[PDB]
Amino acid sequence: IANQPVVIDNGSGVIKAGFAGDQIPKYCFPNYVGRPKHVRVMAGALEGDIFIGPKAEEHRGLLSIRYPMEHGIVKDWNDMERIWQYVYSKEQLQTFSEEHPVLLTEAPLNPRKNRERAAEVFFETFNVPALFISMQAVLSLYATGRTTGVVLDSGDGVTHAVPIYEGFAMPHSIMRIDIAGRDVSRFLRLYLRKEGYDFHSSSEFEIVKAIKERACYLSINPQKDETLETEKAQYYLPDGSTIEIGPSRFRAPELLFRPDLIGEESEGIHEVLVFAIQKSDMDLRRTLFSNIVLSGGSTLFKGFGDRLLSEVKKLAPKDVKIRISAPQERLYSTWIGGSILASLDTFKKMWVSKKEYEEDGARSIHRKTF
Amino acid sequence: RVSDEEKVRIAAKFITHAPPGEFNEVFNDVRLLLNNDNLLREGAAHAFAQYNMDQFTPVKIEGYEDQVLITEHGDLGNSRFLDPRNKISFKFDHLRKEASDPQPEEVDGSLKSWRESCDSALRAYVKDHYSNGFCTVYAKNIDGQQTIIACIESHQFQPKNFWNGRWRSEWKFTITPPTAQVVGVLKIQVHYYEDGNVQLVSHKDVQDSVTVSNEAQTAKEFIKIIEHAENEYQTAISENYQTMSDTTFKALRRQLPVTRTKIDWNKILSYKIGK
Amino acid sequence: SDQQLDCALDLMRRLPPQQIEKNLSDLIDLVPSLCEDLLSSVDQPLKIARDKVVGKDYLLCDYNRDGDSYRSPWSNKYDPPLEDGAMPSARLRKLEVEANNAFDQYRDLYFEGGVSSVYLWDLDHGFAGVILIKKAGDGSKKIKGCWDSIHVVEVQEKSSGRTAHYKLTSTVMLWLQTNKSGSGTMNLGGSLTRQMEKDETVSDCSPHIANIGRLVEDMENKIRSTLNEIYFGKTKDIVNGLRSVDVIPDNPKFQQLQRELSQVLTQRQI
Repeated sequence: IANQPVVIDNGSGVIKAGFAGDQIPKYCFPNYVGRPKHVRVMAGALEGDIFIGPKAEEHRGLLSIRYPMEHGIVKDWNDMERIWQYVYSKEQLQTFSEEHPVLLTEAPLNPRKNRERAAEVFFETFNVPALFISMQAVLSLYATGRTTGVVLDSGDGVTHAVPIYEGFAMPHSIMRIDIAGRDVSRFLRLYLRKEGYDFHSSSEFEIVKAIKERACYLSINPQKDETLETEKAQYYLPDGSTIEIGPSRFRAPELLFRPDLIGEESEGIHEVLVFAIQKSDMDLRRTLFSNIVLSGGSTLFKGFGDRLLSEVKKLAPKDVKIRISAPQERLYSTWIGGSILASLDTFKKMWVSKKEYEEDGARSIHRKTF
Repeated sequence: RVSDEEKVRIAAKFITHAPPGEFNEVFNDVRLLLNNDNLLREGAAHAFAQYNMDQFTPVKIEGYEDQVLITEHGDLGNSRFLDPRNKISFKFDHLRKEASDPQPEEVDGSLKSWRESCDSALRAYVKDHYSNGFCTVYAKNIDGQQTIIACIESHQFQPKNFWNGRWRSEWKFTITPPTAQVVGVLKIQVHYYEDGNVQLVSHKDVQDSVTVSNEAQTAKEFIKIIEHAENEYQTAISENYQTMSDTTFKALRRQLPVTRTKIDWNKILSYKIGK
Repeated sequence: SDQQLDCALDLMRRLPPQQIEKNLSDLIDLVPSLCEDLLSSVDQPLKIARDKVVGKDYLLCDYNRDGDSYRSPWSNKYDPPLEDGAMPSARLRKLEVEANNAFDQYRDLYFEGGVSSVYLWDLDHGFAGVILIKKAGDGSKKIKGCWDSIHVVEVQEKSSGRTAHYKLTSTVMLWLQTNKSGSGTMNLGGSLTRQMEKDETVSDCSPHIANIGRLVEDMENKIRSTLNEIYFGKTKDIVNGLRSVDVIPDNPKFQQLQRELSQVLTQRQI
């Protein structure tokens, strides 16, 4: 049973899906489960009472949105099962789970219990013929067409700098933080309350994400922007009322570089990138500096790459050629790589078959990934 | 003016406890320090004997095609060491890298023949644990007692990298019917010296009681004890330190303060506490 | 004898940093002519001192010491009492008292224990300080450990514009002992040194010591995180790479992955 395999690229913020050997993921939607706050009085209302994807985006105000996955670690397993069922259902894929092999993705260095429980869901609840979990950085390099280079990424949950050199993903040199787009959105929400405009509701939380996506920019010199007084630019909400954003827009994405502002000890994106290069061998450092690939949604801030280049110039040894490259479609970089990896004839060897899982168990899944 | 006898004792302490990646360099550093060679060269020769036994390092004898570790259990006493696998005596030169001019040895080896089957097994499991692994399973009578003494090591030294990882394993198995007694110590050492030093130093002492049954069973039972111990050791050595050192190293000094805010210097210089 | 000093420094860089005091004393026994050179060049754990008039501990360095006696930062006096010791200026002494008080609150927040000391020696173009800290771990626990600061700073005050070129040289001398988990006991000894320079404009609100402090805080957060990794980056790959039981099953897989990557390599291109 070697049908066209499916590539479900997981993520805390957004979840991508579709078939192998494709240019773009056809099925992209945000990873959450909306449920109705209000009392459904009238007959002929929205049926089901568990909303995922575009229906939930259309009907935000009704639904109490909650995310199942934080920092690449699922909290609510029943919610992720409903999301995966919605992916396979007629509203999105129009396929059965029994036909196609599965390509899953996860952030590196996660708890193994969650990886085991993920496999249990795919093999038992769904009747998958073969499963395969993989890295995000390895796929992003397959999407670009390079083998050597570091992959800095920044989704909604995790930020991790994975160094790879000619098909050798060093498991030891992988740096990681639990600081990312969701924490930046939460930090921007806190700043908007300091400005004046309070947002506490779960449906109203996605307006803060929309403001973060649209009206934000990362300054090169933060001390210079602190001394100067801001212009206070405007933005229209979904309702109609205008909001002067003020200094919150530029101080919000500083969290990624300065993790002390939220109140939690971490390295930072720029430190993690330097740190992933340093932990590798001495001969391979200069090739890793030359090939730095960006990925994820939280790398799309204005003057983000320029700030990363300046931070590398400050920390790294002098007289070294720095190059932070990036693809055009930074959001769909990991999925394209999975679609390429799935289309290859080698893919049959790597996967965990259902028969092999039934015989061995979790140990076979731990062996095949690394 | 320090006495010549004082100079040798100072040299001995450094040579007896030097990191094996750079110990031959440490000897060169002690020799490049003090002008005269003979005073250190004579003193180091005795230190090297005691030192190269505690390392469990093998000298390759020219025509064996394998590596025989050297310890206190191989020491014949006449400056020559046993090779219990190939069963030939060899003279180990302690300054120079090689050991040559071997001598065929012949002993009844009744206690020694039993363990050599367990030895040849152990090797295959050593090869399983390490990419490059060498061993020696000494056979000897100790004050009437009957004792197998397997040893394993691993040497991973590079000059350019400035890091050196070194493993040494000591394992004694006393044969007593039915119940046998085991004593073993397990020492790791890693050293990184770039932009400043970091050292890993370790050991685990283990006391175990085993029961003898068969040659196939005793060969696969001791190895099993070693396999589980050295994995549990490496597991703890890797997994505890990556997390627990991070928290205990943090319990001493925290990465950010108890407030989780970078301390304000303006606050420190114009605030008062107490009553 | 310049090579002897190079070897002496090379030897202290390879012997255990836990026994610097014993090995340095023996190294001076073996080379008595280099005694003055080694005492200046070889960094060693900081000595504890006690101010009897105030009833407080201070720390000892080469810079604060003048001859046989050491200026206490609390009383401004040397023990044993020297007749005409090398004191700072009355303005710098007042600044030095404010340094001690500021870095007292610094240490007490980061560690919540131990002892510190701060001494600033007067220069014509500048004011140059030493910030010593010594924190001991839990003695009752089997895991012993300490953390030691040696932040030396040099501030070049400019004439016009009120700006100041800072030059921080920071050493961090650590020894973690770990005796737990019923699996054995490991003792790890670190010693990284990092340099940082900066020109900052002087504020009337925040004095120059606060500007120095900001370098210490940022340096300590970075040195600590750098240290932290140099521990794992080596203790992980080196130890795991030597005795990995999962190396032999993954080696067969890696060889399969070698054929696979090679098939991927051709297909990535076209």
